[PDB]
Amino acid sequence: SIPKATAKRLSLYYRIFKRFNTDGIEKASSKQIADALGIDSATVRRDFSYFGELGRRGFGYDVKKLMNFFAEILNDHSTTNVMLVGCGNIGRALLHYRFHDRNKMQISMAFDLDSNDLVGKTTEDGIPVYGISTINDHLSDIETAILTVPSTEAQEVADILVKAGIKGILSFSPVHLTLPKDIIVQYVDLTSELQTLLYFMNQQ
Amino acid sequence: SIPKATAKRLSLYYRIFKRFNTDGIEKASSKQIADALGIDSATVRRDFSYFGEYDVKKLMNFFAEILNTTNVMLVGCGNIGRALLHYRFHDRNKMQISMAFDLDSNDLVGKTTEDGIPVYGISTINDHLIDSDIETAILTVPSTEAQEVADILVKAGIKGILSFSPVHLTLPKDIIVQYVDLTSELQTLLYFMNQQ
Ligand SMILES: NC(=O)c1ccc[n+]([C@@H]2O[C@H](COP(=O)([O-])OP(=O)(O)OC[C@H]3O[C@@H](n4cnc5c(N)ncnc54)[C@H](O)[C@@H]3O)[C@@H](O)[C@H]2O)c1
Repeated sequence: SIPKATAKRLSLYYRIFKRFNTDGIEKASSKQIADALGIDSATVRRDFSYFGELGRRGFGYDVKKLMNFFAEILNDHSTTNVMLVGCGNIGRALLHYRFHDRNKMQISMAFDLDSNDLVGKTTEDGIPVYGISTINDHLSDIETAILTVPSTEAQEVADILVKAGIKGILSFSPVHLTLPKDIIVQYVDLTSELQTLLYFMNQQ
Repeated sequence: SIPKATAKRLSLYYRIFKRFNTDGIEKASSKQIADALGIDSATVRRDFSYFGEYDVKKLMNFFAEILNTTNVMLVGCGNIGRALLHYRFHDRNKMQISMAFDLDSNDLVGKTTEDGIPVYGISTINDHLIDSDIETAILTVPSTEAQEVADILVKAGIKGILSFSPVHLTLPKDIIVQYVDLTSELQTLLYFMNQQ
């Protein structure tokens, strides 16, 4: 039963193991993993204690097998249909992207405000685009949403989606949402990421 | 003297105290904050030890103070890249993309975006940098090119890279790299939903 903070690191560990794997490294020390990741080697070690037999020795981690252990935790769900809400910019890009088959996830419908051009039309990639008005009637097994609408619509729209039965939200809107307890929300705030980057550069 | 892990959370606290200060809220709890971010209520308390002091207007100033004239370079004008060239980063815009780069052979090179962002050929990055305040790069090239282009950025004197490729960049220890990896961000959402 992995701890939350450990789980947030899964995809970081996948990334670093992939690259070791690409470079021909069979075996890695927790020190090497820490140094590449820029975290405390003792954190690598408490994390890896949760990753079964492959991680239970503080050293000589098998790079091929753990790379795969990580990919397979992160793909351990059935095929998930996802809706996109906000076919603006950053949404325009996600709207066209087709996730690798292994990921067992796809954007199967898109939404924008009814004055938008794309409503009614359909993408050359295959995805129909409906008005945020048609949201409630247009649900289905979809539980998961990507949200890319402007700061000022964010909360309003998430509330529509939550009321419509959405349990998970990947939000790009740079505003903090307040939603029922049981609703999962994961944020990618671009401005906050640049601010963090810029703060570490300014530590010199 | 902030620890690395408290520092990662700084810009997350700023966005919450902005939100309280619009709702008109005067003070907030280690409780309220931990809830908002889905981190231990404790872990907040210990972060906040390093802030000397919870009044919202004051702390929203402390985080604005600590986080705040920044021009950014964008490298790789494809799907994502062209999306970010139209993306606004700030209210009173403290953060901007001033120029962009793609392969010299790309149709977009030698053009200026509708918002006045010039686009140059990657071969010229040294010229355009030996004069500029630019220390920061957003990297939006195919995964297969990300390392190699990151090596060119660092050579040209870039100190920070926000990368959108899901590929680990091995760069000198002084370079700060931050990842926005959209596929794995969605998998991570998926992971938490299937736990809860
Ligand atoms: N499109 C999405 O919704 C999305 C989703 C998940 C991951 N990503 C990742 O983000 C990255 C960007 O993705 P994308 O789909 O926009 O890529 P893309 O192929 O559409 O665009 C890449 C751009 O890089 C330019 N380029 C190639 N080599 C260069 C170099 N040497 N110097 C300067 N420019 C160069 C190309 O001409 C092109 O304009 C990729 O790693 C991709 O896997 C994107």
